[PDB]
Amino acid sequence: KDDFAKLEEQFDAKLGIFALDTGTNRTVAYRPDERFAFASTIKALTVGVLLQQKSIEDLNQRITYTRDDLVNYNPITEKHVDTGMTLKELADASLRYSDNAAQNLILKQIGGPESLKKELRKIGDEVTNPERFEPELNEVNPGETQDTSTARALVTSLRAFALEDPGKLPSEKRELLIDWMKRNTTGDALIRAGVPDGWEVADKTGAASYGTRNDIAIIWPPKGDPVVLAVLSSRDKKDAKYDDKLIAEATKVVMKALN
Amino acid sequence: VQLQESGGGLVQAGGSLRLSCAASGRTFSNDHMGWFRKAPGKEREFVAAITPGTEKTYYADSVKGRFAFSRDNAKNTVYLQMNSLKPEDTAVYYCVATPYYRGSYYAASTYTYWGQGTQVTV
Repeated sequence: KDDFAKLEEQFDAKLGIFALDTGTNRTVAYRPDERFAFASTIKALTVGVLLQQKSIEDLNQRITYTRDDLVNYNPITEKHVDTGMTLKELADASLRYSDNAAQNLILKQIGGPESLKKELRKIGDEVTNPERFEPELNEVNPGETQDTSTARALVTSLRAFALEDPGKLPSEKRELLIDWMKRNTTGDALIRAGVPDGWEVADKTGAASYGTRNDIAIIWPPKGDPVVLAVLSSRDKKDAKYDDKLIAEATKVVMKALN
Repeated sequence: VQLQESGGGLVQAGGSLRLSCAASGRTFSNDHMGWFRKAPGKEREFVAAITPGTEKTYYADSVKGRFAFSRDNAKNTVYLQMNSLKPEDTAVYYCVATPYYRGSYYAASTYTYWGQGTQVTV
C-alpha cells in the first residue's frame, strides 16, 4: 500500500490499480474505484462487443471506407483506403497498433459509443462510460465522467470477454481476442516491462489528456491460472507528460504482492 | 441552403485573420460546426469543431493554442480567429456542419453540410 503511494510521489502522478489472480481470487487494489480517462484501452472492450455480435465467418466481411473516415492516427487503415479492410483486419489494427480509424469503423459497426455503453451495461459493467469516437475520447478534464472507467471495472470487463469464467465469449472468439492482445506492438515499456521473463502478456495501452497513461492486461504464469490487471495513471496539469516506467514499476509491486 | 466562408486571403507570417462562415437556407444553431483545410498537394486535414449546447471546442494539435472557434447564433455565422499564422497554415479553409454526432469530429464523412472554401495565404 505505502509502495504505491511512494511510486505516485516519484512520478508526480496518481495511480489506479486493480489485479485479480483468477486461480486464487487474491486481489491487489490501490484507488481501484477512482475514475480515469480509459483512452485506447476501450479498443479491447470494443472488440469484445464486436465478437459477441459477429460470427467468425462474419468477421471476414470487408468494410469499405474513404480518406473521409481517417482521423489523426491511422497506421494501418491509411494503407487500405483503396480496397477496404475486413472486420478481422480492423480488429487486428485497432488492438495491435492502436489504429484510431479502425476503432471508429468497428464502433460504427456495433452501433456507436451509446451502443457500446449498452452492451457493457448488459455484461454487468455499470462504471465504464463510452461517449466519443477517437481521438476526441482522449480529451477528458478531471472531474468529468465521459469516456472514463476505473481499474476494477476495466479488469472485470476484460476478464468477462477474455476468460472462460465468466465466459462472455465462446472459446474460438476468446482465443482471437487473446491472440491479438498477446501480439500487441505498443506495450513493451508498460505491464510487459514489470512481469518476470517467461510469463506471457496480452495487453492494451492508452494515453490521454492530463498525462493519462494506462495499460490493461491478462498475464499468464509459465504454469497455472492467469492474472487480470489494470494500471491507470494521470497527472494534475492538462499538458503533462507521462512516464511508462511508472506503469512498469507499479506492475512489479503488484507481482510481489501476488507471489 | 448554403455555407459561405469569408475573411480569408493575403496575410503576413505572424499576423491574424478572422474566418467567417455565413449560413443560409436553414438555421445552423443546433448543428455541430467545424473547420477543415486543404493545401495544394497535401491531404485534407481537420482544423476545429464546436458542439451546439455547451459549445465544447476541439482543435488539431497543429493548430492548438493559436486558433479560436466561436459562434453567433443570431447572425447564423460561426467564426475562426487565427493568431500567430505560420507558412504551414497556407491552405483552402472549408466550413463544415452536421445536425448530430454521427462519427468523429476529425473525420470528414461526419459532416453532411460543406462549404465552397476560402483561400488563406501566409
